[PDB]
Amino acid sequence: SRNGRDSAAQRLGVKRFGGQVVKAGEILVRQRGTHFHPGVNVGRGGDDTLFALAPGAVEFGAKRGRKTVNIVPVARP
Amino acid sequence: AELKITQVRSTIGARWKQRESLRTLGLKKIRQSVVREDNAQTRGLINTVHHLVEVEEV
RNA sequence: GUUACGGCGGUCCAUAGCGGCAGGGAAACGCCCGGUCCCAUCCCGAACCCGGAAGCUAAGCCUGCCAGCGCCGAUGAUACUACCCAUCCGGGUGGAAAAGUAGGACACCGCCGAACA
RNA sequence: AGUUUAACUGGGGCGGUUGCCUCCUAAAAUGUAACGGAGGCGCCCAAAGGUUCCCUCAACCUGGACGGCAAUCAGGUGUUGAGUGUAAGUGCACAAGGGAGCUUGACUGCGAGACGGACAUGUCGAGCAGGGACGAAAGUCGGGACUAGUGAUCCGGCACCUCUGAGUGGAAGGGGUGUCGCUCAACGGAUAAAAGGUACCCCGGGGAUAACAGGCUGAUCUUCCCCAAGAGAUCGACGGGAUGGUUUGGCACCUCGAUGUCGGCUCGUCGCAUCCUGGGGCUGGAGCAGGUCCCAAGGGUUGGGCUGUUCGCCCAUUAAAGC
RNA sequence: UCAAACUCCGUGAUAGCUGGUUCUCCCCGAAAUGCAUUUAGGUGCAGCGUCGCAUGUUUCUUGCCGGAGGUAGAGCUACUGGAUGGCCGAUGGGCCCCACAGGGUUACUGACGUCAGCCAAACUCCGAAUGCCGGUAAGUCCAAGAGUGCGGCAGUGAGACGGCGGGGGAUAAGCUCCGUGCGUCGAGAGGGAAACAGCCCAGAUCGCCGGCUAAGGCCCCUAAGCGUGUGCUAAGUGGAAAAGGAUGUGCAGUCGCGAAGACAACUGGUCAAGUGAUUGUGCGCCGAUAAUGUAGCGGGGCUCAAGCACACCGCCGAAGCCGCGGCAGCCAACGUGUUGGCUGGGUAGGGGAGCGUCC
RNA sequence: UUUGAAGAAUGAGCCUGCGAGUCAGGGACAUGUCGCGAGGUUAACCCGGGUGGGGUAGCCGCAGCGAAAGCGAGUCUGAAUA
Repeated sequence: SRNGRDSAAQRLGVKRFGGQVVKAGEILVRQRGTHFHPGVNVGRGGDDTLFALAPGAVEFGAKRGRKTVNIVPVARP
Repeated sequence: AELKITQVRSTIGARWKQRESLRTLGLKKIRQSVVREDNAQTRGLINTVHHLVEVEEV
């Protein structure tokens, strides 16, 4: 039979969920398209990877119909 | 309110959550009893293991 | 503070949209006049830009009213399901849809600025 | 003469496959097998890269010389159904889709923090410095919407270095930095270099593992039955529901520190789905004789030609020459 | 003795292979998975054990809170595909005219659509439950003998069956391959299922001629009920099976006809109360059917139930729990070894402490 | 030996003897214990009828970074205190 070929699993998906505190540079989601769009303090990578630009807590929101990921600057002690 | 919970069935063949709920309640053998206050956490615990224990209202 | 006013923003971005009917030009917003200057057309001053204000609210715009199209949308019940009983059939505790219906809806909020006090 | 001649395989052989990417299987985090189901890759682009600015399709309707469903032109409707170099998927109309101007960031030294992971690999990354591109500026630029377009180590080649230089000065050679050379495609790559036969075979293991027999199931076989389209009591198509392990099958639980493989002879035993004999029923039974269907397992059920045969065909019989 | 004799030597050749490996007790206690592999019955690393050290509840359970899904379900003029009740309707060909230009008629072929109804692992405008990530409050806490890191020593890397969700095969297998804070066996004795690794109850430290129970049972075998009350079954159903067939019977619901005389019997007469078809149901019947011997209740036997359904009351029943006594490991308290609380099945394997033999 | 064997998978007629993790090396790692301790220790060899005494050659600690030249509580990369 022709079949029998497949590629490796790419382990995509969301890495940090709502409420998790993160450091700057931490990867938030691993996605192919822009399923989630960058929000505040969130950048987009070459492979459309979302990461944190500032420390804080992950917050999932919708902006003009697009699901977005933002970082909330948790209060200093 | 005060609840008396007695273990009536064996842990053998039970799932991990049920054994751990029985331990969290604080009983180890058949026919052992504990007295625990009637709160939501206690209700969740007895709801996990209702098929292994008998509950009586003190 | 007020006006059928002009902008700049919002909201898990239509409950806001589209359509229909009826209105207006105070300052503004426009349409409008022209290509002399900056600038422009893969050709075209159509657009972009510049210089003006003779004309006009017919349009844009915004005001009021329409559920018409779209849109939003319960409760209940059911499907499904975690756990547990049950020799199958099925049952108990908990969670609980989509669809449909009742209904909502012809947007709401913030900051400036015009004209008026 | 010394050796090599891969693995997977529902036992083997032919065949196909071996690395990377996309979807389903996959049970709403990730991951998840099959010789399971679908496809693609071993590139390409000097612009299809960077930046700044601008634009919005496809489809339909109407009208236009050739011109037509369909070329180019105009008006309207048109929120994504077009297109994105290339599979598929996730995206993208705010455009990542279409156009133009300048340009080379398809940089150098780095890199907080992470993802993924047996390890080796792999992946993202703000920000800092140098020197630039585009832009009024803010700013963006460490190739391309993203995910494939690839090969470790060893060994050797080339360029540069303020490294080393076997007594000394050199040089040779070595070293560092950048980089080149592998369908090592069996793609974690046993050698730089390798095909076959054995029924002349030998050894050690394995029922992981098969061959004959069983244990299970039933594609197939057979014994029936269900409705009745019909032909005309008897046959019953088209469909449907059951037994059996008497057929070939499927599985490999059983044995490879041995379970003889077909027929025949000798000797059995059992079932009844009855060939004869026994008892009935209806006859499309006049009688004879049959058809056909029930009950019935006591006994009986031939000898030869051909073939190793079972099977089969034939020759004579017989109450009958059963399965 | 011959597809390369024999003897000695290299030599104690080499075998990822087969077999074997010898005293005791105490504590803990697996795996049959992932990746790579001239690899698949081997091995390396990881996963899971044990010992030591360090760290402390960071592990786990339950409640609440913050999150992302695209499964089940559902839906579809919300897309893409297959479709339909497939309707007209394209498109082509024949037929009729005969021109062959032009044409029309279908048993013609008959596009897409769509009033409406469908379907989908590779469809999704929707969309759970569980599970997963984080936060938080408690629980357990003289214990889980929990997590994490480092080091010493490992074994394992052929799993099996049962329950749920799927693929391959003919949804056939006591077939095969995956998922499952699923279970058990492996490595688990005891009780039950007649016997019965994988099913049900329950985890064995030792002793007792004590008690209470679980699953399963209580006519006799065989411990405990030929138990009580209300009903059903005639088939030994119970104590195996389908399509289908069938005036069995209990209950309930309907309707038709009927004292103007109902049904049967003998449209009109005699006669004399029910007489007809169903509807769902609880048990029953044929279907039912192979070859050693009853053989499809474990046996005897059972309907005078010892069968079934529903209520009720007892008892039997294990190494489970309790009672009394002995021992051991860990920890705690106070002490200068007592007491107390938990724990003590176990293969591979890890650690600790000992018996016996000889010099 | 196995997923699993009371056996229809393996081996054993019986008894008594015999029969399988040992040794070497200043080897390597870990962990006990003893001596000395910023030091510890000798090898060959020599002298003692011994198991005792001597023997400093070496070895391991005592500074690291860098390919190396080299610098040094720093060092390498780098134009850079970047």
